[PDB]
Amino acid sequence: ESRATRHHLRGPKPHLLLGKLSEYSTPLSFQWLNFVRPRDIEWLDGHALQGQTVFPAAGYIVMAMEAALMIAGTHAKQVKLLEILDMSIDKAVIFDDEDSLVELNLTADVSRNAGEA
Amino acid sequence: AQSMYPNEPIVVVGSGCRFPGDANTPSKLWELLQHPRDVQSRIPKERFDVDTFYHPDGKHHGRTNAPYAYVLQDDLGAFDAAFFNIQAGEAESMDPQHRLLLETVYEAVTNAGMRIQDLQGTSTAVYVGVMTHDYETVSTRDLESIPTYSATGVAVSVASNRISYFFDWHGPSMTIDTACSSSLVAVHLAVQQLRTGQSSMAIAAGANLILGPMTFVLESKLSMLSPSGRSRMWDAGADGYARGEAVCSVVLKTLSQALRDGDTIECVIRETGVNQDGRTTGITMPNHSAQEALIKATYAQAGLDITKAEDRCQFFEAHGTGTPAGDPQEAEAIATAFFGHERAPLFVGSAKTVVGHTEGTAGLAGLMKASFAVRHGVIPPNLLFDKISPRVAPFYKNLRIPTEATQWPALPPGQPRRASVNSFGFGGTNAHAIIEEYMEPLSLPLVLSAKSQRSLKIMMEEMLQFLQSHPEIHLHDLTWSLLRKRSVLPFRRAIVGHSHETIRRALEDAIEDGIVSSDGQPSVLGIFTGQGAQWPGMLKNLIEASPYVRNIVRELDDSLQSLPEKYRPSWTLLDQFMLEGEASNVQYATFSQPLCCAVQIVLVRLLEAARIRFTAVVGHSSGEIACAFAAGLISASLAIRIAYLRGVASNSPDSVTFSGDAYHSHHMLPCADPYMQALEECGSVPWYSSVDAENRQMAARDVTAKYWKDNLVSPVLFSHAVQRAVVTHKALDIGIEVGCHPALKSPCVATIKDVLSGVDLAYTGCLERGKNDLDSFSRALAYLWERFGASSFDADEFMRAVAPDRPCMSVSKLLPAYPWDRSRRYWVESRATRHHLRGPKPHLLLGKLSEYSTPLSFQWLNFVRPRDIEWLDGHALQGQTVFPAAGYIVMAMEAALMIAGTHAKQVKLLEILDMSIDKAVIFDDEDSLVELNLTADVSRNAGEAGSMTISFKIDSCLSKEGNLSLSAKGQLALTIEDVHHLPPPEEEHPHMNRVNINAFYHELGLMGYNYSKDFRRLHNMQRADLRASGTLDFIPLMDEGNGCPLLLHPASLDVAFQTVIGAYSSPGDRRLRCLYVPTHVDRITLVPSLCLATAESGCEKVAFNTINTYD
Amino acid sequence: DLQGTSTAVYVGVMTHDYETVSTRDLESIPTYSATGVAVSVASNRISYFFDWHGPSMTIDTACSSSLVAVHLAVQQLRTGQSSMAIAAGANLILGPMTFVLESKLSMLSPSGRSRMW
Repeated sequence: ESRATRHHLRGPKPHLLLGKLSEYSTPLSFQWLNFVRPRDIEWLDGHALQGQTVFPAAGYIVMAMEAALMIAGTHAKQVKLLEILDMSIDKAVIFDDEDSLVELNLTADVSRNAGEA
Repeated sequence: AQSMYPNEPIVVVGSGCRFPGDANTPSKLWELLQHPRDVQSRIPKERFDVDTFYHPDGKHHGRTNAPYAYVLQDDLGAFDAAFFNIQAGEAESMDPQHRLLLETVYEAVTNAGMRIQDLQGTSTAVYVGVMTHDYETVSTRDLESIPTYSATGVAVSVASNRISYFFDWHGPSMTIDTACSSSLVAVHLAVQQLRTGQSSMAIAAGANLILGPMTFVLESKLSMLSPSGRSRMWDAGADGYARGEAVCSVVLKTLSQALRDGDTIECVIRETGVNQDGRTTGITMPNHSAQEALIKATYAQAGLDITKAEDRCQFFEAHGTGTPAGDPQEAEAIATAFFGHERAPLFVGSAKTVVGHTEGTAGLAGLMKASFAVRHGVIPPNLLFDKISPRVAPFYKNLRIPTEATQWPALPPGQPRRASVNSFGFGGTNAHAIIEEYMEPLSLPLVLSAKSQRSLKIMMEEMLQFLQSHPEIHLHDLTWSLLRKRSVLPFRRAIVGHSHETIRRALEDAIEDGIVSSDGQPSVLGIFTGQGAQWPGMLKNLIEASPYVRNIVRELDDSLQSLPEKYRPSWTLLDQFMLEGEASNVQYATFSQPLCCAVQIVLVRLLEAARIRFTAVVGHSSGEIACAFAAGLISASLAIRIAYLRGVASNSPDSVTFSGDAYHSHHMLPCADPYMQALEECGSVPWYSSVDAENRQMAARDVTAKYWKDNLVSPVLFSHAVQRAVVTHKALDIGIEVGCHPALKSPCVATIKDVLSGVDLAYTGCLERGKNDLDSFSRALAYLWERFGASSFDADEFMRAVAPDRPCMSVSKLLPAYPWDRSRRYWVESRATRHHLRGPKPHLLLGKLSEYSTPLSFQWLNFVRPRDIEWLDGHALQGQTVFPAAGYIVMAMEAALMIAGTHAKQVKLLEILDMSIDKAVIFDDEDSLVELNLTADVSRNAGEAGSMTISFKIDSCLSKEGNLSLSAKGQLALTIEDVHHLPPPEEEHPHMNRVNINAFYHELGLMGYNYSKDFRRLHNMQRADLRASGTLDFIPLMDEGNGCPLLLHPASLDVAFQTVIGAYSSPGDRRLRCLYVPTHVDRITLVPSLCLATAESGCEKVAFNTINTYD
Repeated sequence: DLQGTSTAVYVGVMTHDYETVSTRDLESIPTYSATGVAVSVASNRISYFFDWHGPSMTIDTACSSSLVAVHLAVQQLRTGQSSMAIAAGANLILGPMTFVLESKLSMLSPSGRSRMW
């Protein structure tokens, strides 16, 4: 069992909006891998732009906040507050059809872990 | 005889091959084998970039030392899913092994001369040997993106089952896996399945494909593969086996079963034994004794004495994988089986030298080499054999590896050429097969069919090219093979032509037109043409081109001479008017009536020779007389005789053609009286009269002379007879205007449609107006075939009647293979999987970039062990080998380089800010793997501002038992461009006691810094005033897998760090009372251009200054 | 007694989670992974340990594999070439590969039990 393989067979639940944490993740660096298709996310059909189903920017924000929750849990921390700073939505995810799979990889790297602070 | 062997000799009747070197058919495979070429090539990036996995050391973690393989030159994703009734999603889900197995099995069935309909629903068995199922890993490495039909598409078993699923076979469908022997083992099982009699036919198939690095890495871990990339059988260069992509299918039958079915034979598998290696010196190690016992037992089962040369095999397709440990065992086994029990040698040659070691199908591959050879009497050579291996030399006394296409050794008369095939799978499952040569003790329409009209057009093009290439091939045999020995498919076309030129031009016309027909119906209605429709020179070509028609004409002449002397003979039109070149007009009753009668008699006899089941409706005048014969109650002789004697109508509800000032009128009424008076002394099929409206549609009432008189006297209700025939037999399928088309076409078809409301039953003419007789009849048969497949008529019986001499041969072997659509590439690749198979080189110190990386986020994954990094052994702390902090820094800088390259940026400057080494990577042993994952995320990409900020983290995991931890972290600030940057060094600090480098490193080791080799590269140093300077070797480091230098050899940077300690401590002072390791670097800053320039300059020795700022 | 005899082996294996779990991460793959996880070896190794020389097929006909092996073994026993024949079968749950693949076709029972008929 490569420790990546162990983290693959084992590991956290496939968190919604995030999928499974990458096998090569760390307490300091994480990469949740998912393949979102609208039919697998019942509510995602509601966000349509120009007819096409588009992953909401609020979706990216919720993904980031859930990643923050999972990171804090990894450090056994409870987040009293959760800011998202200088966030930018570069490319809207357009879903061709409700069964189309769009890969979302949320890579979150704790540049500062100052739980002492 | 060859069928008298103890166990019934199975027979290879056909084969389908997808072998490397463009060998997409057995003929091409044989040409390659007897004329080998350097087929092997670098693993195409279309399959997987092996350079992303290549490493000279085979045992290197996650690498393969064999970057070559005998790969197929075809797009394996290009598959005719529509042909096999497989949907796009399922076809993509399918293993390319399964798809190519389907294609090759269909090719083998075609070559054997079998229609899929004939085998459809039979008890045919399938035994597929597959070992290297890269699919079910490539398509499933990322569980996400796995298609719905992945389970069955990639399941190893389905490889066989799906075949039988498509062909509607009910025999056993094993998918065997005995490693390299798998396919051959399958043959054995197939052979057994054929010797039980439960399966009249058995596909023995094999499939090995190169779709992922899994197999390469696994085999190279054991050094099984050949780093040179070629399976040098029994050669001194033996260093493993080169993987090869091959999909083979072989149709096997019992010799008696094949002969009774009239299938052309490729070879005779006399016996196929399977044995296993005992507890050899290792699971992978083959056993010479086991293989010798296998050969001896197989020959004994075949009834062959191994000691006798007559019972011996002159050729031996050896396993011949090029393994230094396995090849000697095989040579010893061969020598001790065929010799060592006491003068041409016993030729030994492995196909894997030419097409590579194709693992699962390897056995079958060898079988093919043994098959074609034994069939062609040529011992194919071995491409890679330059010097006999010293280990194989002792057993090479009685053996000779052919380096040239050698003619078969002389044999005793009556003894078939005999070859042997050996395939040993790692684990030791050895399969041995004994093969032999089979001792072998007017034309039909050229029919083509495909599952798509595009495929049918490509078939027409390929057949035209084949005819141009092979004008020598008999047209009769070609058409008979295309009809009886080739599968019928939804989209159909038929080509009409008497000779090669005619058929080629008709094929050209069909190709230009593009008109084809789409989608047990031999029911035809015989509509018989009458006087007034006869064309000049009818049957002239048929009579002068078909001896069967000539014999029929002789019978007609005999009937003519049987007339009463008053009317004996009505001058023979068969030899006066049915003449080529003359084409004299025939309107005279004395000739026109018997001429049409003979035309229709000959045509109906030909149709019955094709076993066409008839319903009969009479026409007028001759159309009646001939129809009387078609009823199965009146002899043809009587019909033609009555027509000659007579020599001397309501066609449809909308058509009436009563004629006068002539027949059906008083003009011929008087002559009918004496004629009938002569007919009184002169003479099974549903048959309906029309001359007599209703009463004489019965068997017994149609023989009266008054009916033959009414033939010309009474009015003809042809429409009523057609109505009766088509309403009493609503199941009727087609109608044929026997004789002079198109006289009765329009009214007859209109009557059929009217009686059967809206039922536009097919209509066909067989002798057109002024057209070639052979072409006319062949076009009639072509229409019949295009309408009702092979069930329309039987070509075998037709050629049994027509041209009994030279029975048609199943030339399906030489016919072009089916032109698989290949338009759409059905493949599965998660973009992570694509980045895995593909992607950048495995950068040293970094490994492979993570599959889920981005231009903005990257994660290089590696498993560093000191022996795989030769220099890494030099950095030892407290004896343990420890990954240098300089190692982490160089990893970060190389990651910065790769990131800049990803953005097409050249780094003018590369700072590392606030770097921290959190956990030193301790290597327990030089072979211990420590996982290093460098995750670098460009928090700022301001190439517009010329900057790039990248937070980087080298996470480390010492052992797979533990979790992934942080080894180092920091930031990278890259000053970049779309393609003196640092302060000049201080003034070479003036006075510095010359630090004895040997003493310096001795003290460092005393304090736990056991630096060695590359990390003792500090050429000279001198320290004073809390400072040090000197010169350290800027030793270059380059990635052999990439062929380019790195920014820094971590040894040089670690020596630079040691300079800080030197400034802090002199040799022999012991100011370094504890082992300090770099924990937090405030700012490194490297000029990559200058570092690379120094590395490539060759000086590799650079000066340095250093301040021990805090001490 | 069986050591060195012509005993055959016919193993039915369909669900080789190993060769995927142990090879999902090509790094950390052990040296003997090739033969250790190769489907064929499943049979061969048996005969290798017991020093058997009979056929050592590793069959895969999906759920029928092992029974098919029996048939082959039966045939191998009716030829007289093997005084004995192991008919074996092996299905193990070591990775999610098989579960995900089968559930993609809904082959598996969500209730978790094969409710026959």
